[PDB]
Amino acid sequence: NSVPGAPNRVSFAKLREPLEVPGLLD
Amino acid sequence: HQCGLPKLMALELFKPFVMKRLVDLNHAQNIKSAKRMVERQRPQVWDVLEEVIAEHPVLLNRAPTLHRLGIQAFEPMLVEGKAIQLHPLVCEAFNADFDGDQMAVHLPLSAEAQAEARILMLSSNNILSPASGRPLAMPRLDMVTGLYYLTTEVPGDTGEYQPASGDHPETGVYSSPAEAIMAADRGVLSVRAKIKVRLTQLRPPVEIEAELFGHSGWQPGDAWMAETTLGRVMFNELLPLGYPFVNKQMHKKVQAAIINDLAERYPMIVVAQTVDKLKDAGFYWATRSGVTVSMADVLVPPRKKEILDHYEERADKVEKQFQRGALNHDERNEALVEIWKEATDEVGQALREHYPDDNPIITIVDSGATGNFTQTRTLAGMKGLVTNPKGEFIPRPVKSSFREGLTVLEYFINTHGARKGLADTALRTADSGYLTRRLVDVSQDVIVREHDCQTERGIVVELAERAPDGTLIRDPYIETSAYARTLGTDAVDEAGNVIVERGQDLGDPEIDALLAAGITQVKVRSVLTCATSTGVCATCYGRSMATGKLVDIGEAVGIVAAQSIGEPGTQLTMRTDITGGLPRVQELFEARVPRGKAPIADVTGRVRLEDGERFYKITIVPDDGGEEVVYDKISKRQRLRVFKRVLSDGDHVEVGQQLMEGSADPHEVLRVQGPREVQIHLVREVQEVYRAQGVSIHDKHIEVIVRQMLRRVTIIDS
Amino acid sequence: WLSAASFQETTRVLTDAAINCRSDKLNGLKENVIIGKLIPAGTGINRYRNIAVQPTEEARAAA
Amino acid sequence: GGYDTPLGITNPPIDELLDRVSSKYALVIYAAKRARQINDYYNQLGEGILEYVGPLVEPGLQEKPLSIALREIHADLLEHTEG
Amino acid sequence: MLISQRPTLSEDVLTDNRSQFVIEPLEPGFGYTLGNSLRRTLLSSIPGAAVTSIRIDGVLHEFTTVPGVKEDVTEIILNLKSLVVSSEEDEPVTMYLRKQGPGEVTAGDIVPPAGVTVHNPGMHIATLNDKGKLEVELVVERGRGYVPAVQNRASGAEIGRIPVDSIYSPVLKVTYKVDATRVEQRTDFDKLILDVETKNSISPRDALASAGKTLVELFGLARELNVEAEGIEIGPS
Amino acid sequence: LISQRPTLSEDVLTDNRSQFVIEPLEPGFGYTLGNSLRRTLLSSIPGAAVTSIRIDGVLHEFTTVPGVKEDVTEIILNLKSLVVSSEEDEPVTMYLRKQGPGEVTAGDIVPPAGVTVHNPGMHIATLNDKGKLEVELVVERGRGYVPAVQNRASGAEIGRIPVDSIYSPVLKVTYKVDATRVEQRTDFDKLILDVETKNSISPRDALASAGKTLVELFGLARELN
Amino acid sequence: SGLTHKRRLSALGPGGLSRERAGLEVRDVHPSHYGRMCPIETPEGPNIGLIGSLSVYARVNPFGFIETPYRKVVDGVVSDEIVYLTADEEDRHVVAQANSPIDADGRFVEPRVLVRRKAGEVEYVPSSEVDYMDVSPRQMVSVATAMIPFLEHDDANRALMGANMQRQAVPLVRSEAPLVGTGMELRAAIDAGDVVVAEESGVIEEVSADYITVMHDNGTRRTYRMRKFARSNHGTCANQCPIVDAGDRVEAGQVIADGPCTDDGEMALGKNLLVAIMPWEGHNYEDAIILSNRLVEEDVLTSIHIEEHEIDARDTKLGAEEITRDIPNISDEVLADLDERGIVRIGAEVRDGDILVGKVTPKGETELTPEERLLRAIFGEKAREVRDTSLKVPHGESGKVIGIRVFSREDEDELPAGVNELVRVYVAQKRKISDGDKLAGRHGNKGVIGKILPVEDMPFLADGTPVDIILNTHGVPRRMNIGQILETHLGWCAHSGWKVDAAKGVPDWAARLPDELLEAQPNAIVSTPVFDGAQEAELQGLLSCTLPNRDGDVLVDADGKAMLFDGRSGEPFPYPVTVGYMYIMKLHHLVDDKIHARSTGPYSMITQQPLGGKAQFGGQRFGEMECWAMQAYGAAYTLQELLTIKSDDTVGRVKVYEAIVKGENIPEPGIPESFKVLLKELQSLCLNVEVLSS
Ligand SMILES: [Mg+2]
Ligand SMILES: [Zn+2]
Repeated sequence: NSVPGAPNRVSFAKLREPLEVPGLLD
Repeated sequence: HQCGLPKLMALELFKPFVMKRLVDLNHAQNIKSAKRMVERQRPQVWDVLEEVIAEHPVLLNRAPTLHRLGIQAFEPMLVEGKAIQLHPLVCEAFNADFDGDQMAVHLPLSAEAQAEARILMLSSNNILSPASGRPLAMPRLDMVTGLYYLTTEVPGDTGEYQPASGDHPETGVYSSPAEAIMAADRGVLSVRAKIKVRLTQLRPPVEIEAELFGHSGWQPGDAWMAETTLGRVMFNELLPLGYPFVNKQMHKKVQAAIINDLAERYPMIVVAQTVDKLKDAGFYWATRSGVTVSMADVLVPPRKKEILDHYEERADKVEKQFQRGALNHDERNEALVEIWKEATDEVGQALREHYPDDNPIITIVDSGATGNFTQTRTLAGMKGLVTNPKGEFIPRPVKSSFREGLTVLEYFINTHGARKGLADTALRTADSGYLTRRLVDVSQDVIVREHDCQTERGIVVELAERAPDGTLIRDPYIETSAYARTLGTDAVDEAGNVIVERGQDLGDPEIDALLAAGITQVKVRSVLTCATSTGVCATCYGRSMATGKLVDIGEAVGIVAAQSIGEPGTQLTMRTDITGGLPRVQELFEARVPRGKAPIADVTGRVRLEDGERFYKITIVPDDGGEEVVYDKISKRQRLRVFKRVLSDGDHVEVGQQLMEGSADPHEVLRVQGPREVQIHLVREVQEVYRAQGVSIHDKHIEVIVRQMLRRVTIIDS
Repeated sequence: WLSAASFQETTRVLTDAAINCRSDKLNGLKENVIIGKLIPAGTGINRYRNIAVQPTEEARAAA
Repeated sequence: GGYDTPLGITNPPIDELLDRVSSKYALVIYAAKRARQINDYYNQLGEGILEYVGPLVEPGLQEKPLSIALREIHADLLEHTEG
Repeated sequence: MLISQRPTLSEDVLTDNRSQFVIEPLEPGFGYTLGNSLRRTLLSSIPGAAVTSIRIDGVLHEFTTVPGVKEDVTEIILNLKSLVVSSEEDEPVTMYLRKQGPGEVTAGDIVPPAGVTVHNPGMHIATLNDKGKLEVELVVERGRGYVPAVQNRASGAEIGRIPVDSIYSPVLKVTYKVDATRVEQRTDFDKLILDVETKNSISPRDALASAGKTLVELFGLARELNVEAEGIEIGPS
Repeated sequence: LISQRPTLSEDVLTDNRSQFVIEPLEPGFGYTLGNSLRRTLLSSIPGAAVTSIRIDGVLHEFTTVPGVKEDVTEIILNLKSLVVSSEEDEPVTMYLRKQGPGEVTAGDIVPPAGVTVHNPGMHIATLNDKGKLEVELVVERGRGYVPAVQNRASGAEIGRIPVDSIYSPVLKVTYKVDATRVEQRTDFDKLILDVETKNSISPRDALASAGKTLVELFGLARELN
Repeated sequence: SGLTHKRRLSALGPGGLSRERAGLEVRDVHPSHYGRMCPIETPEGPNIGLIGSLSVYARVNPFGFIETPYRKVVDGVVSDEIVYLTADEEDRHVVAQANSPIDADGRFVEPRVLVRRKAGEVEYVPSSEVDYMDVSPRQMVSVATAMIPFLEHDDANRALMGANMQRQAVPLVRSEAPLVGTGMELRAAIDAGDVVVAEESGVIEEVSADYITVMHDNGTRRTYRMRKFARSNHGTCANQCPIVDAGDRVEAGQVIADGPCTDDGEMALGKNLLVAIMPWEGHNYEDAIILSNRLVEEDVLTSIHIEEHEIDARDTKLGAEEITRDIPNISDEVLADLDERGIVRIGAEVRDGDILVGKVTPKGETELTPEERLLRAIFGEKAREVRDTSLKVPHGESGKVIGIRVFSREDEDELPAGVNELVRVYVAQKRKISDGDKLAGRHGNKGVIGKILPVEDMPFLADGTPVDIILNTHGVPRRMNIGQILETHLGWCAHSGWKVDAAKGVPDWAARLPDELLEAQPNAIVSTPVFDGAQEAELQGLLSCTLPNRDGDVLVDADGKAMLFDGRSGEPFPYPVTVGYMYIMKLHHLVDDKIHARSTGPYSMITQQPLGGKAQFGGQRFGEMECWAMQAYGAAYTLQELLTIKSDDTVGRVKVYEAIVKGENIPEPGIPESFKVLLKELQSLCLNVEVLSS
């Protein structure tokens, strides 16, 4: 999610993420 | 004795030989067109290259060359593809695995250089390690799993020997191993089930041979009945024909003892053919063995929560006692570290009791193939205490196994020790290289020049000190002290008849004869006491550890000694202010005054353990009525020496007695006690570093170095 | 001097080998490597290097 | 000596070659000097007969003079004296 | 298609009943195709005869010792289990051996009926001491392979019987290893090295011929589904 | 001693899969027989495959055709999965022409007399209004896997593109045996072999070709004497 | 590799510490690196600790200090304020852990919370003593480390190796995405920038292999060119492939074309292969690897590598060099692929030694030998006052010529002074996988290929399916990287699919499973994040419920182990073997770059020893430790011949070559030339070194 056409990769994760990953070339 | 050489590398190495042969076979008119044929890779070139490569050895080298078995000569055969194919038995010599390593190939040209590569450094002529004589071209890891699986015996297995009576006979008895192999091809027998075979082409062991057959003479073809498993018969058919039947389960120690016996008693060609047969059978039965890892094989102990709760209460008790103020910060850390060391041991013991004997993890560790049990404990179990960036333990342990998965904070704490280990491995490799360079430079002029200097000097070796109850407990380090040495005096019992006379090699039969006759000490020839003006003689050095016979009269025994000492760097760690690892070896060989220097006594007498202002001062009053000897500035960081109990005031001491606890310096042992007692001190103190890591060097490689430190005298009057 | 100058402290070794006017008999294992002749060990010693090989009398005349 | 037939560079067997000499070093120079004499025989073969003789054993198809020299050592067709 | 080169076959006789065959140059991968099939067919397809069961008189409920002779029951059984014999009629037949007085019992001491021949008459069986008596009835029938001890089918009718394992196979031990020939100008062909050891009932050449015959008809089963289906031709000799 | 001889029968599952049951075998022989048949089926059954192609605008494999969506290496990978059954021993050529918008499938290849294309729905390339694909493909017989025979070896032109050839018409072979093991030692085996092919031959013809190869090879041990 | 070269913090350089003079204390991991530098990803050479990588969430101050974000918690209630704290302010406060339980509004569930105190202390404080919290687990890791699934089951050495080998993988020709991944692969692929991303939403108007033109929502359009078959800085290929159809509606930020190592927009560095974890006949002994021949026939692990060769024709003292077909005396065989200006044709196959650009330089006047003059007088050839110096394909290389780029002085291209023409030729070749090549997985398990077996002698399932790679058992437990085994188990479950039987309620092991992980279709893509992923209870349950193949045949049992057959003998292997799907990738350590050999080639200038390197012909070095091994063996003649007539004896090198070619005995050595150079340097330092006779 949050990327408009991403493939559906179902996650085993249990925790909610409050903060999204930044730009990685900032 | 073979290597696989890629054909595109061989065509470039052997280019003038193939140009000559192309001209000789009239494939080319002259050297110019023959060179063009080789450059453009015509189809005649490969037919010629087989001919010119046949029986011309190459030298293969893997860098860094730590000892001399890092260059070996092999007889090449051409392979397709672009990789060299190394025999799986020479990887321990070269220290090579196949994760991306590279080797160098060199070509000997002249007749002398080809003869040296073929005779001196062929790979099947160098089985034994020149440092201890242990076999290096031995089965390892998969060839150990396969032979251990083949030769283990499983009770209750298929088609076992029943002793049954009352209604039918025994039905486990086979008339030949051919019949047993046919029954195992059907689903009727296991290779690890205990049967009774009738063997005719395998020699019985000594007790069975003595009972059944006469004054001598098993004489192949004479039948005897064995009580063993079929896999043990299949293992013993790979050994030589006259080798007696073993009937044991093949741990790596058992296989190494067998190969040592073969190398002592049989020729070199027999030993090389036998280890190739063991290579083949080990690999086959390793893939038919059933060793895998799944997550259901990594069992977890069912009492781990109970154990860790029981020790969590004790740690909580110590922390609340710190919170009340009863004990300080550092003693609380010491209490916590002892609590969690006990918890780690109890978790490992409960794990070892839980796992069955045929688990793959347990089998790979227990067969001596690879690994140790602390890795099994951290994988299933508990990682335990981990260190700091300094090196001290952290009083919170890692209570998760890697099967469970570490937490975020446990993983971050564990990375400190992991990275410090990797950086220290790099630095240790550089330091071991520097030490080997210095040892080569000091002892390069010790070569064997003679056969016998005929001296009557020697050293006394220790050889099984005597128990008070009355028996001879064998010395634990007697393979590196008294084997492979020439006797210097006739060894008698109660001044009676001689047992081993002067000039004998002191092998296993001689050491057994001496201990049966009850002799605790012998005097052996050594290179410390050699009378030869330049170099050493061959009788004083003794047996070459790599060939098993007396050393030749041109050998560079000092280069061999320097590489034998300096190759077991990189596995010499300090511990888990006394130096203790490779920095300890680099300061015994450089004759420095040590870091934690402890004084030694100067004269026999009684002591004055004066306790000064917060630290000691020791005075010795001699029994000769001479003046007192005073050791003034002694800090109380170092504790007093314990022997049999601590040194107390008003006690009697000997001339070389070490007063405090620490490292005595070698310069004062030489002044006080003499040149013999600094050779005993320096050889024993170097070997204590190596023996703590389980490394075997013979003593004669350290006495080649130590002899070169005591070559000189200092002038006190012109 | 030639094997001590190549060990370490080359400048200090060469500056008092010259003052003492030292001479080097090339006996060692390292000085024979530098100047390019046979090391005095192994097969490079006179016992082994000067082996004289010939056919025996029976095998010479019967072939 | 009971073994399978040695193949390639391990024929003739080394523990039988070393009964003929005093050390591996002596065997190296012994075989090397005889190999040089065989090579000189093959090269001065076009002209008249000179001081170098042999092979005293029957050589193979394209066999190297080191292999011929080691077989003549093993079959006791040579002699040497050390210096 | 057509095969690259025709494979050959060359024996190398080691002892009287032992050989070592080499089949080369096979196509890449046909060493393992040919080798295991040839080995299992040699060890399991050729018929032969063997001793099925014995009855030693005086031994009915104590299978430990025989009154009179030096060996015990398991040593006599292992001696008779390695007796190479060949029979013609497929029915189970019975033989007898009797020897009285002291002396040695060999395998020439048993009189066989018509059709059954004993092939090692010099084989030791028992030693008769102090004027004993040995009377054994052997039962010999035919079969293939190695079949184990079939139990007492008529348990209440034959109470003195002792069933033994039957080695019906005339060939005793086969091994093979496959190697490489000519990887360079031929691209990694194969070479299969069989190693047959038989009894003296047949020779290893006849063992390999009978194995090749039965394998030819066993794969002709699959060949006779579409007889005009293109395989790999091997060419004339 | 059993006198019953082994027989082979067939059960047909789908159009390109069947099962063959061989019984009664000697006890221990089913696995060996089935693996001899399987090792011959997966390696030595002769078929046909595309050997080289030539697209008219292009010169090498590492380029693009104007208008088509896949580049030339991707078209090569799409043509690697084309199942084609030929009949002539010499190399034959078949052509593929498409104009304008649309999807080029493998049913647009027009083959000569002798060769058929066995999956006319395989996707090759996709085109827009400005695209035109024109490619000729060379079909040859053989067996096994042979890699791309280079142009300097064949002396071919610059536009020609050699292509890896996979001639085997067999997809996936397995087996299973059912040993009986009765108490009275009258045991046998029963091998049930499963053969699945890729629409170019039937499994009966694949098994007959494997049986023919094995009969020719084991005649050599038979004709000793 | 590109994204991790940026976000790199190197401690060495002009103005910072050296490598040899750096202590062992600056190479450590400090408790203030939490959230700022990764403890795992660092080089393993002699740079360990002196080069690191930025963590995922870290920022950099105006002053140059690294910050990391925290959630402000007040009165035991974790709010959604994000505060960026540098290491000093973090030392002043007390910071919780991101996986401590939360009562659905922010309030902590447990009474005491595990925290991180001022000096790296980890304690248990009351729940109102806490005043910050991490935003996520995997806050401490970097980008390349957050792509290792099941990282917390691997030891830190093997995780360091896995993260460092992940950026050596080569782009393959097809590039599929992993079955079991973490969630990092999408954002690391969009943020690296080799993917083409739609800048503004629209509808795709026309797609080709060269461009995509989208028409925006207000009239205007925009075309995006693709980079087809472009050489990267390290020789690999940089293809870009569209993944949109011709009427598709795209959104802003949507991936519109793929890249080198991506599949459908997410980073895809390897392939999913079926593995068996047995030993097999010694061919995978000590980290070697056995592969199927299916991976060579079906081009699974095949990659394209491009080389670039350059020549230039500049002005000399005696004239100007020129590029021409009219080269000196070479045959018309070797002038066949050259067009009529002396350059190769595009599409032409080149071998080692073939002419690429035909150049010739003016030579001048020299004195020819009497033998050469007599040969010229016999055959009638002329002097040819120009000397051939062309550009040829170097040793061991081949490929197809795919592109030529020629610059000229007369066409006003900016060339350096003197150069009149510059020609670049691009030679691309497609490399199959062959033994000697190095593969890896994401958990530090590298190894060269030892054998490539045929398909029919490979262990196969009861289906008839061969395995694709065989890995050895003895290399797993002494290295403590059972993340590879748990990845193999999850990969089998993602290949085959599953269905949890929630008939009598959800089973107890699946109580914390997210919904719609309660069933999956075949070839599902799943994601286990780094420190918050699938537990072992969940892997046990998913192994026990998994779908059949085509018949009702569950091939891999509840332990993850299958029954295999031997491909050669045909008999079944006697115990079950662990099988599954591991994601392996092919590393840029191939054999065709590593192999070199030399008989005689270039020599140095002052001392006359061979040059070094594969780029030359280049000799191998025979150093001090090798000399000590030769002296320890006793090999005086081998050592002497290596140190004189194979390096330095300049008049002995030629006689050795002449004696080999004429078939004579190798001659005696002489003085090496390095000793004479030493004597002249000692003499020029005013020392009277002299050699004496007797
Ligand atoms: Mg390595
Ligand atoms: Zn002496």
